[PDB]
Amino acid sequence: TATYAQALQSVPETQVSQLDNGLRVASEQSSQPTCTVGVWIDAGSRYESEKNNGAGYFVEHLAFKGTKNRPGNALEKEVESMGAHLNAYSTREHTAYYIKALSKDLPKAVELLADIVQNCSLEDSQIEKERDVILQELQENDTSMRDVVFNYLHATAFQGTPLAQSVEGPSENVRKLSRADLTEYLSRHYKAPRMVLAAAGGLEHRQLLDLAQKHFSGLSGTYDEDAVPTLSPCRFTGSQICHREDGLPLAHVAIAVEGPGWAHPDNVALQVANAIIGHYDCTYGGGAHLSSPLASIAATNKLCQSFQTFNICYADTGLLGAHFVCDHMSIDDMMFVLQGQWMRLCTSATESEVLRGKNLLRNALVSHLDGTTPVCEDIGRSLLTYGRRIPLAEWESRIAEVDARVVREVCSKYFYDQCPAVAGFGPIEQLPDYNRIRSGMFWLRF
Amino acid sequence: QLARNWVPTASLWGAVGAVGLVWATDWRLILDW
Amino acid sequence: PQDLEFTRLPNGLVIASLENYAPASRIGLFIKAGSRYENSNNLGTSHLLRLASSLTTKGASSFKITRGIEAVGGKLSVTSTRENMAYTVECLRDDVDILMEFLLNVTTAPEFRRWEVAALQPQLRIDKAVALQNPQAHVIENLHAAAYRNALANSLYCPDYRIGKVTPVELHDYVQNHFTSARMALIGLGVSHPVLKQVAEQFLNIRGGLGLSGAKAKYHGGEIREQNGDSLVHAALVAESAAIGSAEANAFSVLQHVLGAGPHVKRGSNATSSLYQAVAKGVHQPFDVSAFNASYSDSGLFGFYTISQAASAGDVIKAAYNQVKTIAQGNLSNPDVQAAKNKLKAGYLMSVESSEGFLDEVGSQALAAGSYTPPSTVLQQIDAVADADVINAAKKFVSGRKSMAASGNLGHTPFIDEL
Amino acid sequence: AALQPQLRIDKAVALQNPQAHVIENLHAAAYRNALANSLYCPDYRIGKVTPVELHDYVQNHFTSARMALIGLGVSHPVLKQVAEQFLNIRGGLGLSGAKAKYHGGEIREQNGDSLVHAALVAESAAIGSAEANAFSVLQHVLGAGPHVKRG
Amino acid sequence: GRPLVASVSLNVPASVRY
Amino acid sequence: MTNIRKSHPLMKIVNNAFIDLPAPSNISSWWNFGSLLGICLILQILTGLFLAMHY
Amino acid sequence: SHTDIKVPDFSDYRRPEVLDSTKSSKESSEARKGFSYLVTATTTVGVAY
Repeated sequence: TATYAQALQSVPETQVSQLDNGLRVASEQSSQPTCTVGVWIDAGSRYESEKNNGAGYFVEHLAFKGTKNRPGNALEKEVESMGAHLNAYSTREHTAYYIKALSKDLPKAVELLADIVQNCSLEDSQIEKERDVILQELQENDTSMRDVVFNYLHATAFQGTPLAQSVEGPSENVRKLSRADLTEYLSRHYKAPRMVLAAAGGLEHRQLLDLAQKHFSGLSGTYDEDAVPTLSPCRFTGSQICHREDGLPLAHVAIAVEGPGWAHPDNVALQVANAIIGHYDCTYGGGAHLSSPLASIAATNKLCQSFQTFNICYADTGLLGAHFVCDHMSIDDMMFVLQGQWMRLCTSATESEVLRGKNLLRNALVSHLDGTTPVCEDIGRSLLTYGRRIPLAEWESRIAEVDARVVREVCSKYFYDQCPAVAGFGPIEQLPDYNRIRSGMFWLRF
Repeated sequence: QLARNWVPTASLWGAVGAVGLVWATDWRLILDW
Repeated sequence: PQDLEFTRLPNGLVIASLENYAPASRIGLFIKAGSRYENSNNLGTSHLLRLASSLTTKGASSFKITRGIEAVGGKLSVTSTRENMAYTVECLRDDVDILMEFLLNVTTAPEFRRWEVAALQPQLRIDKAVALQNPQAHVIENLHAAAYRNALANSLYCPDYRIGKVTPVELHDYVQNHFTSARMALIGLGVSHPVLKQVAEQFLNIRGGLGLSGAKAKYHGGEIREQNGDSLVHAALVAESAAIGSAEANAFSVLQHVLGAGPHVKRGSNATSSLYQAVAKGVHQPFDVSAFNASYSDSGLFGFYTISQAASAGDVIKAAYNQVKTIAQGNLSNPDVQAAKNKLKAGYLMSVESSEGFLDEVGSQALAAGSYTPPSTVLQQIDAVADADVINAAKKFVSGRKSMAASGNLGHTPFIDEL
Repeated sequence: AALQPQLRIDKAVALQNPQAHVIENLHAAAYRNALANSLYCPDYRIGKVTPVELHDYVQNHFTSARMALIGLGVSHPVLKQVAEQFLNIRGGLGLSGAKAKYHGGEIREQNGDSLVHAALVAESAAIGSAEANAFSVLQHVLGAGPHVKRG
Repeated sequence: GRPLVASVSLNVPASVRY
Repeated sequence: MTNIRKSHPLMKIVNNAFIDLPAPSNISSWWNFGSLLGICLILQILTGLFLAMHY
Repeated sequence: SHTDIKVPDFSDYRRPEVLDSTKSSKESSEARKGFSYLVTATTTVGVAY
């Protein structure tokens, strides 16, 4: 049946296989007519040099412009021949190439896919075309303020690290960019073991690996070096950044402090504190009777339009903080509230509200787990993160670990009397000076 | 609701007052050095 | 685990159930009442009603309710369209009973407290606004008016003089008017039938009354052009399509994938769509065209929604429209259709494979049929489409009264008389 | 800049009269281009207008061919004097490309009045014609302005 | 094209889609 | 203004004649006197009092 | 465009402990801050006397 305890038990398990040249293989059988076929690569901007900045990004567009065996636009005209959707995306710490398809024609898919991973048509016809679009887009990118401030946010904390830099990279490089340097980074980090493969669907494991087998047993896809594994712990900057522009109607805010990396015990312990403190938006039907003190007040006096809290844990790093939007005269009061919640947690919190947080995260956890692609998608990062580990039922056990002291003792570390980072975007001016925020981190006991 | 925390904190502030209070007047006592 | 179990009642309300193994345990509740069922003085009610969700039941104070769902960790949802409003809720495998019980009290036990009703007056706009970020949003709503007279022409949103207009009572009737145990349909997912089967008949047997179907929407075309400040004019051309649940509805559903391009590849301008290609060839730099097909119970509409720049729109329309002619003239590619069939079948299954989406797909059949059809049968029926069908299907869109909606800077904007 | 606020308050008071709002819509329904042009500012057009845009339309549509001056109580020669003096400028003139292209249709706005207002029009003829007179006669057939109070 | 579309109100999130 | 402890007696809202009273950035130690003046005076009152006590 | 911005160097006014780009700033951070406060507190003892 479906019973929460038993519900953990029966799931198609994590599968793993390993080829010779460093490629990883893995899978799970969902008993489904379709399969998400995907690839995840850990080559980051944090690898990328100061010219390489944004190049892989530029590269990202290029694959589908045609390839070696398949010149321009011969690539998709086979893809849509099947009617299988196709998509690709990248990130500072990862890049994911993937396919969503019926399990039938997969024998082409990966073979189609494997071609793309390395064999590529590098043709300055597409280059200039794509060189333009990005430049076109580079300027357009000022239209969504959300992404904008985060760029400021990193650069203010991580200044002096490749992690602190634009994903698309600065503009002039894109013009200056030449496809040989790509071929470098093409050659550099697209080797295995850097490469990782997974999939989920009616596929099981074997019948994946056999038809994994030889390209990309393989086409090398190698293992040599690129030194090893070139990375560094990044510096964390108590600081502030402000772009003051008063014309605009509203002013975003972001505030955060650094935290533990991907792999780390406490990462889960802090999953709940956010869920507990929750979030608010203009548009809810929750009104003023919600349990979240923020969603209660921020709806009550509409001290903000909306806000949400984020977590981002890098390899070695993690990011805890919120993002809110409030009236140009309403900024202060959002804050003096927001320091209330974090601070009061670190001392006076209570096991009751723990539970309501506890349940939610269980739900959200179980929730996201439906669907081919997301299932498929966990593996790739997880592999690049914790390896094969999909400790599904364990996560539950992990949930049972968290305690009142725990959360307090955890937050005591990462909040009480620290140096926060401050990002801002106009019409900021109301926003108090740092020296307030700083004194405002540690209570005086009030 | 049985507030658990703040019990030790108050334990300081009380000792914060009393000592300094004794410190204000400073009368008959035991240890010198 | 166990496959689709759907059960007629004496009330005729289908209680459909499956058994899952998953700890996610959800339930959903469908109702026939859409915007078409609002009257001239009843306007926006459902749209307002759709914000009646969180309010004070007759079974409990809304406070207790709201603090109830969170501390449990469950989640509530509400959804409507021009036709079928749907009340969705979900929580952990274990606790559904507490939550499930409240699903009733809302739909079972209404209370409209004149004070509690007032605070929701401010709310509509801020909701109503954010939907109109998307220009296409505003464009669509206008369209149903142009092509109809009465029913589907009804907005999903509140015309603004209608704002202060709505009393608790007006709601209160439409509550019980359009509610009945004949129309109500309940769907379980992760929960066993008998538990589902139990309480279903218990509370949910009420009347009777009113499904009132007097809305045939009477397709009546025309065109509407709003003068606006956008640089990218938006427009669409529609000759009425057929009713839902028909090979024609499939034929157009096939006919779309002919021209109709959703991107199957990121950023890729879809070449297999001749429409964009046959356009983009003779045409100049940015623009977009996609084909619009939608059907409701009694009927639906087929069209294509264009986005272009100031001068281009007509030729953007015309060529594409002229390109439509090409198809209507006896142009055919069986493999393309075949590929399109492959697209559709996949696109269908890729659509359906999603449970929550399929959760709708369950009751979307129910209020329509009340039975279940394996997608296989669909996939079979997908095959059943003849080409001359899709041939003459497009011919219809050419062969019949057509309608336009246009908004933006209109200086160069042609009418349908230019067409 | 100070005249930007002003338009609406003006523009509003004209729409007290429902018939007012009704008429303006009508020219659109019956035409396409010219007469369809409002006598009032569509509201996104508000912040739109620069001094220059004005400044051209000033001199674009001004000419001593189009300009016409009428005296009433004053002798011609005084009138006759200064007229030629200042008012001789260009030229440029008169932009007649608007034929208004009668193109019918119908428009229905959904509103909150108890008294619905509507009109039916088949195009009449040009000004300055016996037909224009014929309708000007044809109106007084049916057309009733009250010649007697309340009657 | 579209389904056509939908609307959403509910509680914890909020949105509109097509 | 939600739960601000500076509202409750309104007197504390008169207090924000100080703590949020803004000031330009560059200010010379030339400006420190207005402060001192009042402070020089406070002491006066007190001492000028206790005098009288034996005076 | 907007992203053309960058952070110029403040290393000058800094002190060497976290000055490195590759270091966990937390290492000194404990000892780092306490210097600032040790001043602050000791200032007070005098005032009190």
